Amino acid sequence: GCPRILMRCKQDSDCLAGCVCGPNGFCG
Repeated sequence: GCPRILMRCKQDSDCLAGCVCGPNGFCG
């Protein structure tokens, strides 16, 4: 799902919704 690192962001668009990005270029 959203957290746990395998949706690798610059932008949350990188991810499945109910997810916002930030960290070491990951979501949730």
